[PDB]
Amino acid sequence: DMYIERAGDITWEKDAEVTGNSPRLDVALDESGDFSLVE
Amino acid sequence: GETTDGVYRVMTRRLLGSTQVGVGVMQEGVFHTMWHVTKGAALRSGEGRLDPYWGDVKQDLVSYCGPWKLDAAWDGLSEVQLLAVPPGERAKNIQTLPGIFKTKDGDIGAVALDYPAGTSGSPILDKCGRVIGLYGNGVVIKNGSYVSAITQGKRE
Ligand SMILES: NCCc1cccc(NC(=O)c2cc(Cl)cc(NC(=O)OCc3ccccc3)c2)c1
Repeated sequence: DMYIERAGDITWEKDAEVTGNSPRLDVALDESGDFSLVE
Repeated sequence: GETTDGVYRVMTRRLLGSTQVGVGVMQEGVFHTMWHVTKGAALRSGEGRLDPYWGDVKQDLVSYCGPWKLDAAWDGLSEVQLLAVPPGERAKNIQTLPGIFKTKDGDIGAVALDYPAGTSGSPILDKCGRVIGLYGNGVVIKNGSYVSAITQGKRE
């Protein structure tokens, strides 16, 4: 049995830590909802 | 139960202790999460119950108490924030410029940020604070890195 617990408000944070890159990837999506890389 | 808008953890006591299996968004009386987090099972919120209303394994999304309400979209140019809610850790906003998933049916925004699997369902927001999708369905790229799609549902 599952339950929910509030974690916070949904707001934009000014001066938040900025990270991550922006890859452009060729992908396929199957009937099970699984993404895969196309090569 | 508590139906105030906000980000919530999705917990289970089936396994050892209380384990965080994912995250979700409460908006306009509807709870929104990823299908793989709950498998569409009913949820408890205090003494109240939340029943599934809509779900789709291929989109990997589910809504409780009502139809999917989130309809904001990434503009394809601007930086976004993952409001990451990791297991046992405080909610934290991380800013990033999304990449692109190129598919035969169109292009989808993607965020290249690495969090535990129990962070699935954390909302990705635009500069106005609107939820443009949920984090947690994507792919593992060559360097073992994780790249999640920005998964958004349709608002009827
Ligand atoms: N494909 C249908 C949906 C589905 C089903 C079942 C699960 C998912 N999602 C994920 O597995 C998922 C989600 C998130 Cl938020 C992150 C990660 N990846 C990550 O960051 O992993 C870190 C790592 C560290 C040590 C060892 C191995 C991995 C995966 C989707």
